[PDB]
Amino acid sequence: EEFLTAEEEKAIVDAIRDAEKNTSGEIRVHLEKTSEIDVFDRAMDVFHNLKMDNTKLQNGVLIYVAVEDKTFVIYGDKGINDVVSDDFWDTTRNAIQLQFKQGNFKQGLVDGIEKAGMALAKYFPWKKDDIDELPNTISKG
Ligand SMILES: [Ca+2]
Ligand SMILES: [Ca+2]
Repeated sequence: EEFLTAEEEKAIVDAIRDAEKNTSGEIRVHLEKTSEIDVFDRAMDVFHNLKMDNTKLQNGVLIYVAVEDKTFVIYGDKGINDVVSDDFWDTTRNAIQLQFKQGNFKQGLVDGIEKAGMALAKYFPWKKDDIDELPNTISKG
């Protein structure tokens, strides 16, 4: 609950809104204290439980963070995985890690969100009648 201040949370939600003007992809952040040994499986469960599969193009992506460990997973839906190459999320991960290793938690998420919108834009361009399919709220567990 104290992971982020209200001002930091506002900056993150504003970064999602800006990223979603560059792509039809949908982005959410989920924060929790501790993860499971298989972090990918935990992020997949959270993605499901947040109903992030409810996008026309199956292009939702969850940035899952385990705050006590400062570890994270970028989990994209099937629409993304069917078209992108193996290095797709590298710039997003690097942008988050660069800031997390310096203790800049808010900035890591903002920078990752911005990078993710630009990466998704390559395969999922924003369209005039875009729908905001998933809430931009930070999910807390
Ligand atoms: Ca949208
Ligand atoms: Ca959204």
